[PDB]
Parts: sequence; structure tokens; C-alpha cells
Amino acid sequence: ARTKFTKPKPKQPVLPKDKIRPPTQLTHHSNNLRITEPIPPTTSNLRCPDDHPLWQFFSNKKFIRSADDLPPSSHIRPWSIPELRHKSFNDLHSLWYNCLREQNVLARENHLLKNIVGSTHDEFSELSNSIRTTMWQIRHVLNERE
Amino acid sequence: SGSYQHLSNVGSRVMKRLGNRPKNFLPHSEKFIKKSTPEFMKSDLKEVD
Amino acid sequence: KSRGNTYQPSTLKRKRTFGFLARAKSKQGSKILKRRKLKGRWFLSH
Amino acid sequence: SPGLRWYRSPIYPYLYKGRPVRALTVVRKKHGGRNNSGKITVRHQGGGHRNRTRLIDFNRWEGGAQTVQRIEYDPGRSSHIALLKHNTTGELSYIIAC
Amino acid sequence: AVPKKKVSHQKKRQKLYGPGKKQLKMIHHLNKCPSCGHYKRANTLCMYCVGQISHIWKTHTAKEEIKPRQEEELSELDQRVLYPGRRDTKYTKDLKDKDNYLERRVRTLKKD
Amino acid sequence: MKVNHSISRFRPASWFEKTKIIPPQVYIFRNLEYGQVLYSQFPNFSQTQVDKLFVRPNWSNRKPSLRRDIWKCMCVVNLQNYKQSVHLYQNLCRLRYLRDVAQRKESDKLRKKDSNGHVWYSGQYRPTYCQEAVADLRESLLKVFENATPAEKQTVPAKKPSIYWEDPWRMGDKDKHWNYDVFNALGLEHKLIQRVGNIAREESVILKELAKLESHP
Amino acid sequence: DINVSEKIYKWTKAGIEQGKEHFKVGGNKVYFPKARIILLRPNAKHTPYQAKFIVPKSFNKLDLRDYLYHIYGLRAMNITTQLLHGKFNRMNLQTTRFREPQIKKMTIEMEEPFIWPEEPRPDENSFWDSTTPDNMEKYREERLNCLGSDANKPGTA
Amino acid sequence: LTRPWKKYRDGELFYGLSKVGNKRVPLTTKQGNKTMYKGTRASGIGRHTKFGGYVIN
RNA sequence: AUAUAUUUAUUAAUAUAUUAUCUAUAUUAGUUUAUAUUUUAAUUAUUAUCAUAGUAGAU
RNA sequence: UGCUGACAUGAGUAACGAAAAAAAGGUAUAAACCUUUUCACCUAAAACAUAAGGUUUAACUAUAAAAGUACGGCCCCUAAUUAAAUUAGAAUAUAAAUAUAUUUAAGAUGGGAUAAUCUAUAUUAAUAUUUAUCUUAAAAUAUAUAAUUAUAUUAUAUAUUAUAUAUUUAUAUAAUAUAAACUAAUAAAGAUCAGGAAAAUUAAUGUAUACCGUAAUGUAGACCGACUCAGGUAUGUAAGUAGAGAAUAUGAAGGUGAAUUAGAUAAUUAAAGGGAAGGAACUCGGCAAAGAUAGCUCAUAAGUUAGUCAAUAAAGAGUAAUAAGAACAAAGUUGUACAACUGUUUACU
Ligand SMILES: [Mg+2]
Ligand SMILES: [Mg+2]
Ligand SMILES: [Mg+2]
Ligand SMILES: [Mg+2]
Ligand SMILES: [Mg+2]
Ligand SMILES: [Mg+2]
Ligand SMILES: [Mg+2]
Ligand SMILES: [Mg+2]
Ligand SMILES: [Mg+2]
Ligand SMILES: [Mg+2]
Ligand SMILES: [Mg+2]
Ligand SMILES: [Mg+2]
Ligand SMILES: [Mg+2]
Ligand SMILES: [Mg+2]
Ligand SMILES: [Mg+2]
Ligand SMILES: [Mg+2]
Ligand SMILES: [Mg+2]
Ligand SMILES: [Mg+2]
Ligand SMILES: [Mg+2]
Ligand SMILES: [Mg+2]
Ligand SMILES: [Mg+2]
Ligand SMILES: [Mg+2]
Ligand SMILES: [Mg+2]
Ligand SMILES: [Mg+2]
Ligand SMILES: [Mg+2]
Ligand SMILES: [Mg+2]
Ligand SMILES: [Mg+2]
Ligand SMILES: [Mg+2]
Ligand SMILES: [Mg+2]
Ligand SMILES: [Mg+2]
Ligand SMILES: [Mg+2]
Ligand SMILES: [Mg+2]
Ligand SMILES: [Mg+2]
Ligand SMILES: [Mg+2]
Ligand SMILES: [Mg+2]
Ligand SMILES: [Mg+2]
Ligand SMILES: [Mg+2]
Ligand SMILES: [Mg+2]
Ligand SMILES: [Mg+2]
Repeated sequence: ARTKFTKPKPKQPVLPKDKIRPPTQLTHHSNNLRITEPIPPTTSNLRCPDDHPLWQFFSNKKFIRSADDLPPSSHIRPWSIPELRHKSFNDLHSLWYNCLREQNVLARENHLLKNIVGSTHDEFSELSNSIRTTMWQIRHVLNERE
Repeated sequence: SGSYQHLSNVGSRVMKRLGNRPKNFLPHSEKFIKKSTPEFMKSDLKEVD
Repeated sequence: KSRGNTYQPSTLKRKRTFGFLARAKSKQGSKILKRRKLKGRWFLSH
Repeated sequence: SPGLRWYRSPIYPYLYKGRPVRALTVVRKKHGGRNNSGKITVRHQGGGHRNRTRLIDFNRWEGGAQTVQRIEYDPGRSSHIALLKHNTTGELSYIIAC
Repeated sequence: AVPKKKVSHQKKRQKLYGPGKKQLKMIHHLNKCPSCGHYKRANTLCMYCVGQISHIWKTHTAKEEIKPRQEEELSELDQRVLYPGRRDTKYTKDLKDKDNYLERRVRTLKKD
Repeated sequence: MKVNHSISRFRPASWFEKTKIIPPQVYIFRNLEYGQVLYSQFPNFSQTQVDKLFVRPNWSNRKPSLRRDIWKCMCVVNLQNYKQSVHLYQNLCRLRYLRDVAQRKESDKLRKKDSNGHVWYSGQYRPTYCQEAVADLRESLLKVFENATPAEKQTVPAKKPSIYWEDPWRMGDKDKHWNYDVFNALGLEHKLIQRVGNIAREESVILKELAKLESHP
Repeated sequence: DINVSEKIYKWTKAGIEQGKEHFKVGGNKVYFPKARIILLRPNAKHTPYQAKFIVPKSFNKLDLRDYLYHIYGLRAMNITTQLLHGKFNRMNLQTTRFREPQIKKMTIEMEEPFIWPEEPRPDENSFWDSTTPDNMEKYREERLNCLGSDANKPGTA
Repeated sequence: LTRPWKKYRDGELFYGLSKVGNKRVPLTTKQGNKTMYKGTRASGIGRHTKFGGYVIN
């Protein structure tokens, strides 16, 4: 403990002048730098292709479709088992993937609708359900064919 | 309404219990549903299953 | 010293001693599960 | 200290201060006086310093001449043990030292 | 200690409303604010007028807001791609809803 | 044992010309979780660099961690001399120090804020740090080039400096910024890191190829 | 002579140059997958060269790469997985509590940039208006929580 | 004051609605000691290595 | 070092005003200091807080 | 002292749970929220980074980013231990259940290659508990005139100068440069209390690198305690000044200043400071309070079981202190009864 009888410590040793090695760096930063305003990244520097494969997740490059843009339920019907019975394997395969792509688009729209705006319109949901009906009909047809 | 509930089927037991309410207690839920909706939204007929 | 803090949580011990396997892998634990099923309990074991 | 007043132990300056031959030892498992039911069957037996049991020979079947390389303290018993080396084959062994 | 019998309606009511020190007092010491003929408390200032002067002080001494140049000259598309939206939790939603837990002072009556 | 590595100390131009492990260049990395920026003389970094650059952290400018997934290369600046590379690194570190300790009040003066007066954030991600890093790089490059400008053919015309960006969108306006006489006279170009492979995972390979290209211009 | 990381890099370069996959295709063929992926709005921490998806929980990083490439032609240069937690919820205090779903999300690095389309104005599209849902819920809670004399208090919905 | 709109003690918790509840719900990836690994049926692809790595089949 | 005003066909001395007395290298691995090198990076008068009212002599 | 439900009295009483706060502005909305400044408090923490746990409580739904070289898990290997598993008709025993012994499988709190000059795990060719770092060595310096001691050094950690390259990759190295702590790798060596288990090399091909954890809280309002409870709760860093020290004082950065506020400060209660003359006269009892004239270097008695046990002896000396003028460590002798001694006990008299 530091009593009052304490005796000050000496300063630790210093190497003489003629023995001190000079530093490897002799110059340093500029003593004139000033704080400048940040520069935001600008989108003008980008050439986004209009045919980018991410547009396939949108219909007509629309953020979210309107009731007018959606296909009316009256004019739409899912595929029938007999109509899929006489479609070649390539045709069924292609229809499957078209159905899946449309379902992906509907899925993103429905997620934005039920997560952000939280509405209960349930239109995209039934449309995707119709597509799913066609899909399992295709599966049935392929199994029965084999 | 951020829930993610539209992506998974969780709590199947509870959901089935709520969706299969006994028919003799239906007025209990009918009352709250009716009194919790506006006049221009509601109808004077009994919802059916 | 003070009492009341007898439950010291640890998922490892909780599952090993009160888990579903900890009961389904024995005669007695199987009987516990069967009895709870018969009573109609929703949750048989941790 | 009061605990050193009645501490006496014989000292044998010829004993070997190093470790034993690992190939002639096995880890000694501690039971605590408890049997296969987990209940204390022999009381007053419990925790202590970690130990290894030494595979010492009680049969001496082989035969031939063997030279004693060193004498060691074996914590698992009260007598010292003697490390042997066979003159013709050189295999190492442990026996009770006389 | 502990009460030994339930106290009667009479005793409770006379103990509470009986004595005059426990009774609220009619506020006689009201008068007319010279700056506006409305009611105010005697030997007290008028809150409407005090707040009006403070509002004048605020409008005339408010420090200019700080609007960084790089942000004020930033396009809407870049603003959208750099600073997108977010969802506010229930706590911040309620906190932002301020008119349900803060009251402004109410004007007094015109003394005639 | 050989405890000390190249990334351990601060390496000057004498060391760089004795070893010639990399051409004259400075690496700038972005943190994918906090948005912060880290400067290095080498394609890699260790805890010492983080300690040097984040000296006084707070609830806003938290001290980042050395989990290699959140650190990604923002840009690679290729200079004409090891002297200039060291000069630029020192300038960047000095200006970071000024921005976070000595002149924090004016840095805050310039930063963006949201309601409640906090620097705009999404999670613990604050975009302003990358923008500040780009501005500091511009300023440091300007000082570095202003220091020396031979503008003559002493022995060889010498190569022209470059900035290899991760993405053209990061740098701001190419006319309102990066359009000064010093840069034009030196012939500084703004190139892009090739995206023909997994950039994040094969970062080291890409940077090593870039270094070879710069070493042999 | 060449490190395996360098060999992987040349593999990916060769794939892109030849137009084939920039990866090694597996042998477990799936002709009719019924997996669905959900594109998501960019966050402040992403760049125009990144895209994030909500993908099946049982999905895989290689699976996302292959799915994107063969079904859409999109080449994901680097994929990264973010599996979210499920918070406890209960639709009412008198019901068993149960955890919310755990959603899986992956970020992909792309070659060419992408920016989403603009938000629609309230009057343009009927589905994109939060006033009616939010007002309905506010009326819901007000009517469910009006106990006594608040029934005559004018509503704000 | 945790919530500026509640100046007096009324029963509301620091967070959430109820402090108690059922604990016999199934576990998931986020719960358990560091040793706990449940998985998401997303990788039966290859073989683990004797050292710790993983080789894709 | 900034800002307003001039002594020639950025700017020197004044009127002052504002801000700062830092950083960065070496001395065998890390932290501290100590001294060299780099930089404008200072040595006198008052004041305050904390140590039981920090402490002792009065009032 | 029936059971359930509703409502009363105590009563608008007690309480609001260790705490520093004040203006201006957001807002003529605010003690309680946000911002700025002033002031304080914790600072070998009330900070930073983590483990376990948990109603995601977070800077949130547009949400916690991994081929590995400081990434954990996963996987290989096993300890303690576990197992409706395992063993010529026949493993042994047993009212059933079942219990033994052996195999096998499982099981960390443990072990597991390479890697910044960056690195490569797969298939086919053979089958070292715990503890310590010398009296003595060599040069040059302070050294005295033969001293001898006084020390980097009697052992390691790297960067510069020179003697050289295969069109400057590995070396042979002679010089220059450390004050005190601490770290991981050597070498030698001390006591007895004698100190884990387990999975084997070159070749030729080969690698497109799966899955899960990652927010915030974590001497706590985010876990265990019926509560936003002064309790319980595992690690590492923990500025500088000062010290033997992680004691004690301060506090640079950081964080914070609290679901109670403003007045007033009666009797009285709690925690704290001072006190004339006297000094245990109090009380069952010096209970409580007060009392320290170095903390370093000296010196230190009778007894004695010979152990500076007594001993940190008491009293005392040296070092600036002479009216005093931080916190902390240090609180006197002696007889007797009982018990050799250190230790254990009635979680809560
Ligand atoms: Mg309990
Ligand atoms: Mg147990
Ligand atoms: Mg005995
Ligand atoms: Mg990598
Ligand atoms: Mg992951
Ligand atoms: Mg709790
Ligand atoms: Mg956990
Ligand atoms: Mg203090
Ligand atoms: Mg004080
Ligand atoms: Mg009373
Ligand atoms: Mg009273
Ligand atoms: Mg009171
Ligand atoms: Mg106010
Ligand atoms: Mg302390
Ligand atoms: Mg300290
Ligand atoms: Mg913390
Ligand atoms: Mg790993
Ligand atoms: Mg095993
Ligand atoms: Mg382990
Ligand atoms: Mg964590
Ligand atoms: Mg963290
Ligand atoms: Mg209790
Ligand atoms: Mg507490
Ligand atoms: Mg202290
Ligand atoms: Mg401070
Ligand atoms: Mg804190
Ligand atoms: Mg309080
Ligand atoms: Mg008082
Ligand atoms: Mg007195
Ligand atoms: Mg006196
Ligand atoms: Mg007496
Ligand atoms: Mg008396
Ligand atoms: Mg006493
Ligand atoms: Mg004497
Ligand atoms: Mg004597
Ligand atoms: Mg004491
Ligand atoms: Mg005793
Ligand atoms: Mg004792
Ligand atoms: Mg007791």
C-alpha cells in the first residue's frame, strides 16, 4: 500500500541516442485530411436487363396484380383427368413446370398480401389450389399409365 | 398481420378443435362474431357448414 | 440459505429422464404413456 | 505444523523415482465400496488419489535367469515390486521384491 | 392491531365526510386574466398566454433542422433501394399513437 | 517457433519490396451484418486490424467479430508504388480515427438520422459506414496523388492506378464524385471484380489472379 | 500443382463459358417437384446483385441452386441459408401455446443486378390497401374490449 | 417507466402475455445445449469424415 | 487550421472569432509504459468533483 | 372455523422494493418516452465477449449470412454409466416381473490431421498428475583494486545492414536493437498422495465443398425464486496513476441514473458524525461502540512436545513526521474448565 513512508520509484532506463535504431517508417499520414460527406451508392450505374430471369416471378412486371389483372374464375377451369390422359409425357412435364412457375408467382403475391397488408381476400390462394388440383391429376394419370 | 401461418400447418389439434366446435355451443361464437362486425358487413341469417 | 429454487433447468436431463424415449424404452415408462393415453391427455412426456 | 508431528515414513534411497512401465499397468477403477446395486456394501472406503494397478507375476511359469532392473513403490499394495528382465529373451516383468 | 367488528355505514360515512378538513373547498380565489378576460387563479399567471408567448419564442428561436446534402439530393428510387421499409412492433406502434396517453391543457371560461 | 506472420505487424514499402508477395495495393472489406468497413494491406486480416480500426466502440459502432462469413471484399485499390500504398493505408486509418474519436461531432453532423435522432439502421446494419469508407478512400487517394506528381518520362511511362469494385452500384455518381483533374491526369480507372465464380467462397483465388494481373501489366 | 480451390474456380468458369451448369449435377433425378419458393423484398443489408427467397424447410443449398438454374435459368453464384425461429403464440389465453413455424430463407448472389418494381398507389390496386383491414381490426378490438359505459363512447374506426 | 402509457402497476408483464405455459411441446433447432442437433431432413447427401469434414456423394 | 476584409500585376500583418494540443512507426510473441522518429499538437493563474462532510484547526 | 359465487370492513389507510438529478427542444401534449448539454453512479463493474435457460423479450416480418486455417455442433474415439439388445435342448439364477456375467450399441464434462508463403479430410495398392526455473559459469559495462558483484544473457518468439543464385524460392550468418508483468513451446528435476480410456506408411486416382447454432438478455426488467423480488446463477478481457497485490482511492472509454413524484423535515424509528466533566458507576454479562504512533527493514522473552510452536510475540528501534490535515491491511495481556491439533454438525432458533 502507498503509505507516507513510501519512496518514489526511479524512471525506467532509456537507451542512449547513438544506439537507438531508427523506425522503419519515416513518413506518415497527411495532417490535412478533412471529413467529407458520405457518398450514397447510386442506381444510375446499373444496367439491369429487362429480360432478367427474376421477372419470371412477376406477371407483366407488376408488383402485385389487381382484380382486373387476375383471370376471372368464370372463364377458368382446371384440367380434367380425361384431357390429361391423352397428353404425351413431354406435354405433362411441361404443364407441370408451367403450373409450378405460376404457383410461385401467386405465392409471392399471396405472401405480400397476408404478411404486410394482412387482408382476407383469399383469391391467389384458391387460384393456386386449382393449379394444385391439376398437378395431382397429372400425377394420378402418370401412375395409372405406367 | 405478420404471422407466416399461411406457410405451415402448425397446431393441428388446436385448429381442429376450433374448427369443429360442438353444434350446441355455436350461439356462443355466433354472438361475438355478430357483435364484432359492422352493420354493413353482417347478415341476419345463420352461417351454415 | 434461501430455498424455493429447486428446479434448475437443463434440457439434456429434462429429455433424458422425462423425455418420450426415456419412457417408451422401458416397461414402466411404457405403462405411464399408456395410462396417459387412456386418460386422454394431450401431452404424454417432455 | 501440528500435522507433521507424528508423520513418520521409512525412506529407502535405492527406490526408483521415475514412472513404471506403462505396458505392465492398468487403470485402477474406483468403486467406493459399492456393489453392482449401487449400495455401500463395504463402508469407510472412498475417494483417494488416482492410481494404476500393476500387473505383477504370482506364477513365475517361464523360468531362466532374470536380472532385476529396478525396485519400485506400488501404491496398490504394501510391498515393493521388482522389475525383471529375462537374460535370453529380454521380456520385462514385475514380481514382489524380497 | 386488528378491527374487532365491521364498522357501520354510519361510522364510516361520518368519519370520512363528517369533518370539514376532509372536505374539498370551493375555490373562491379566481379572477380575470388581464391579457384575456378568461378565468385564472389569483396571484398566478394565465397558461394560455404563457404558452402563447413560449410558442412565439419557439417559432422565433428554433434552430434550423439539419438535412444532409447527400440525402436531400438523393433520388426516390435510390432512397427505396437503400432505405427500405420495416414493420413496427406493437410497442412502437402504441408509442407512436400519442393522443391516447397525452392530454393538452384545457382552456378556461370567459369571465364576464 | 515462427509466431509472427506478414499480417501481424504493419509492413512498410521496404518490406514490400524485399518480399514482393503482392503488388502495390490496398484491400477494403465490408461487414455483411453491421455494415462497417475494414482496411488491410493484405488479402487477409486478423484481430489486430480490427482492434486498430475499432478503438472506441459504442452501441452504434459495435466492435465486429472475426467470423469470416460476414466479411466480404468491397474493393481493391491498385497503386503505382509501395510508398503510395502505405500512404493510402495510413490516410484511411487516420481518417477513420478522426471520424470516430477526434472529430466524432462533425462526423455525426454529416451522418443521416431517423426519428429519435439515431443514425439510420436496419437491425444493427447502418449503411452510412460504407458510404463514409468510400468518401474517405476518395479523400485519401486525392491527398496521396497530390503529394507526388512527376508528370514526366523519367525511366518508363509507368502504369495507371485502378480501383476494382465489387459492384458498380457501390460508388456514387461518377461525375459529381470521382471527376477531378488529379484522377484524370493520373488516368485512374474504375474496374470491376469478375463475377464468373462463387466470389464469396473463392475470394482468395479471385484476388490472387487480380494481383497477378496487376503485377504484370 | 493447382490447389483444389483454384480447381473449383476453373470448374465454375468452364461451366459458365460452355453454358452448362456452373456446378456438378446430382444423380437423384426429380422429374415432378412440387416445391414452391417465394421471392422477397430486398433489405437494407443486401445489394442489387442479391435476392432472397422463402424456401422449404427440408430444402437444401444445392437444391436451390439446381432449382433456380433448371426451372428459371437464374444462376446463383453464392447461396446462404437463414433458418428462422418460431416464437410461441396462443390465439387466446385459454388455449395451448404452440410455436410458430420456422421459415427457411436463402440469399443468392447474382451476375446481373435486379431492382423490384414500384409500390402501387392506394387507388391503383384494390388488394394493396391496409386501411380497410387495419380499420376492421381496430373496430374488432374496440368492440371486444368495450366493457361498460364505453359502449356509448364514439368509435374511432 | 417500461411503457409510458401505464403509470401504475396493473399486471402487465415486462414482455409477452403469460409467464407460464405448457413445456411439453416438441423441440426445434434453436433449443438445447451446443451438442443438440435435430436437423431439417435437408442433408442425407454424403459421408462424414473421420476428422470432422463431410464428403458429398 | 477554418470564416470575413486588405498591403501584387492562395494570401502577409492586423481586428478579432471558432476548434485542437492528437495521431503513426521502432526497440524479437501480447499489454503497458520510457525514449527516439512523425506532427501545431504548450507551460502559468484560478475552479470543480470523488475518496465518511475524503481528511485535521477554528466557527 | 360447511362448499362455491358476488360484495363489504380494515381504507382511500400501509405500501409503490437498496438509487441524482436539472433545463431546452420534439410538443401553447409529458416528472415517467426521445434528443442535446450540465451533474452524478458502476468501473478486476451496473462495461466488453460468452455458456446454460427462457412467454423473440432484439436495432423485427424487407428479421439473426460459414468448406476450414481462433467454428462450435454434426462426424471418429472413448470415461463415468446405460441398454424388452447379445450368449448340441442347454450362458447362470429366479413365483412372474426379473436379476447376474460376457458381447455388442449408446454415452462427454475429454482426445481428433493441414493450413496466410493459406490449406485439403475420400476411394483402390501393406496391417506426459502436481509443483519449481539454482550457490556456481561468459563478455561489456557500474564496478575497486586481485575484486567479485551487478546485470541483457547463462534457453525461444524479428526486422534491418552487409558476403550469393538456377534464368532471388531455400539457406551458411557476422553485426544492431528490452524496462516491468503475462502467454505458449523447450530443457533440466522435487515430494509422495505414485498421477484417464480409446480410433496402422507410402503410392495412383479424387475434391464443384451437405446439415444445425449465430438476434438481444445473459451479478438479470429478457433465467431459478408465486412479483419487472436488495436472494441463487458458469467463463475470459477487465485504460492509466498507486501500490506487494485482482487490496484501497480515482476513473479514460462504455453503460446507467430505475412504474412513483413535489413539499415539509413535529413526536418517534432506522443507518451515520461530534460531544464538556467522569470512565463500566450500565448490564446477567464491556452486549454495542471506542481504542491501531508503519504496512517495509531490524529486534523479539518465559514456557516448550525444540516446531522464530509461542510469533504477525508484548515493549522497542531506523526511515521525511513535529498543532493536525485520504481509503484499505493490522484490535492487548493473564488464570481456569473442556477438547491434542486443522476439520464436521442440527439447509431455516
Ligand atoms: Mg416451486
Ligand atoms: Mg438422473
Ligand atoms: Mg474400516
Ligand atoms: Mg471462405
Ligand atoms: Mg448456417
Ligand atoms: Mg420465470
Ligand atoms: Mg439456447
Ligand atoms: Mg465514484
Ligand atoms: Mg461527498
Ligand atoms: Mg389507520
Ligand atoms: Mg397515518
Ligand atoms: Mg406512506
Ligand atoms: Mg417537456
Ligand atoms: Mg475493487
Ligand atoms: Mg485498474
Ligand atoms: Mg453483454
Ligand atoms: Mg464447422
Ligand atoms: Mg460410438
Ligand atoms: Mg464436447
Ligand atoms: Mg447467443
Ligand atoms: Mg452476438
Ligand atoms: Mg419465495
Ligand atoms: Mg433481481
Ligand atoms: Mg479500484
Ligand atoms: Mg466517464
Ligand atoms: Mg447493460
Ligand atoms: Mg424503485
Ligand atoms: Mg424526512
Ligand atoms: Mg464525552
Ligand atoms: Mg474528554
Ligand atoms: Mg457492575
Ligand atoms: Mg447495578
Ligand atoms: Mg466486543
Ligand atoms: Mg527475560
Ligand atoms: Mg527460550
Ligand atoms: Mg480489520
Ligand atoms: Mg476441538
Ligand atoms: Mg475449528
Ligand atoms: Mg442451525
